[PDB]
Amino acid sequence: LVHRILPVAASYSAVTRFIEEKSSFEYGQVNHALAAAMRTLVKEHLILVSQLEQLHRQGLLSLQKLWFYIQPAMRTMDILASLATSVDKGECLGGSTLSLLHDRSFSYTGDSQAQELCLYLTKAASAPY
Amino acid sequence: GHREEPYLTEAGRDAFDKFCRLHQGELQLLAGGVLQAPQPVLVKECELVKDVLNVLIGVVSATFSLPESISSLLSEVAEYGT
Repeated sequence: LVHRILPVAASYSAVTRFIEEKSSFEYGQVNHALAAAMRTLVKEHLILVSQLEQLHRQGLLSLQKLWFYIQPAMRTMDILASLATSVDKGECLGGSTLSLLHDRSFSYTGDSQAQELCLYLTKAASAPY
Repeated sequence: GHREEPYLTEAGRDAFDKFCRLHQGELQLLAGGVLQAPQPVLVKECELVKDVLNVLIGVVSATFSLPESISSLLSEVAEYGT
């Protein structure tokens, strides 16, 4: 059961490294802003786990309950990890990291949950360029 | 008082499960080693419910790999999780 829960743990460690690496000066003006827009999405992922821990203090939490609670964070950190690896693997700086985000906005168009996250990251990364 | 030595059809949940393993052993004797149908025990009710409800999530368990009629009742919901 914890093997099913651990993908959101693996899709968190590959996001914090991307923001820690692409906040360096050599990565231009826009890949700075792409690692900028993901950290407000890191904030909510932490807030859920602290609230679950304080709930766990009262003993009113189960392993099945936790696996029910973290279902949106498993999706949102996965889209951030997909964008993180797609910018890292194909070296994307400036306008090239502005094309790939516009492609993922067309990939997710009918979900309207992963679209809004991706469309938020496009408008935030398009500010310096 | 000296009560009516539990009439069979009312006295179960231990005496009926004792009784199931009795007819199982009788059929095994009428076969003579060529049947050998064990495991007439184990375990409980609620944890088996969390177990079978877990099978719907794809999960592996103690009796899910990858009386005695609960195997048929369990197959009807095992093949759902497959």
